[PDB]
Amino acid sequence: HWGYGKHNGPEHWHKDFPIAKGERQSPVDIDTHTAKYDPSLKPLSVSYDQATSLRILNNGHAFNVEFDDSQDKAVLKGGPLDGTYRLIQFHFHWGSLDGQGSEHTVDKKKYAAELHLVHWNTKYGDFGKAVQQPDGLAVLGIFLKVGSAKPGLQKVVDVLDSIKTKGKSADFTNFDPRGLLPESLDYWTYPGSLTTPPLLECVTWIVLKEPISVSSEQVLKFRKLNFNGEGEPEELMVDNWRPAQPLKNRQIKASFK
Ligand SMILES: NS(=O)(=O)c1ccc(CCO)cc1
Ligand SMILES: [Zn+2]
Repeated sequence: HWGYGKHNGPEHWHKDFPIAKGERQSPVDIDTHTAKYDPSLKPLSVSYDQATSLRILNNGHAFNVEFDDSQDKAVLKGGPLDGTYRLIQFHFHWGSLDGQGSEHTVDKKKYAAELHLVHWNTKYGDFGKAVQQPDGLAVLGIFLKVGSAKPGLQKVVDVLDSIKTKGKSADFTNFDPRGLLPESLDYWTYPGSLTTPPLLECVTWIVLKEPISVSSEQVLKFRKLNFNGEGEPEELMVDNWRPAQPLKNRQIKASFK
């Protein structure tokens, strides 16, 4: 029953998910002046060449592009990570207007949207077990700004008409998530949480410094989705982001000087 409305949004979540007020909640503001370069960070390895996308689903909160994670087909390694993390899905958070939509902020700047590529630590065997561990997940976050179109996003944009409402899904095979990345893999990293209920504190966040550009037309199509199910009163799927949470006892590290 949680959502992003006045009556079920981020201010209400703690009543059913008390970890909402926990010690390593996400997202956070990334103060670039306070973040410190970490020479101990290993190079980041995004290995998506054998990725097998399967399906796209409107879950009433966002839309997920789901992958076959039964083998090491698309994995994230290196950086702050120990071991291998397998891609299970990606999704976005976005705003009603171009000036808001991201979950993380950079020196308080909000981007139009934010892409989350979600991975689980293979040493735990399955996603469900991984979310019971402090190092169970790694989410690669990428900011979206409005400018030129992102060609690798267009296939996603064009399928959205078929998953307008909650519970709808469509085939989404043969999609290459490499087309959603910027040129640079420079990043910030910190320990955090899922940004939606259940808000579990299992995530190593890796947030890329370089945003991708998407066109106004592309993001406008995100905003035509519905939070509601078919037949129900239309509630546009917009502003599905949690604001920045207290940093508490955490340091954000940078991979770059
Ligand atoms: N927004 S997020 O990437 O922290 C996130 C990833 C995965 C889940 C589990 C429910 O699909 C919840 C939130
Ligand atoms: Zn997310």
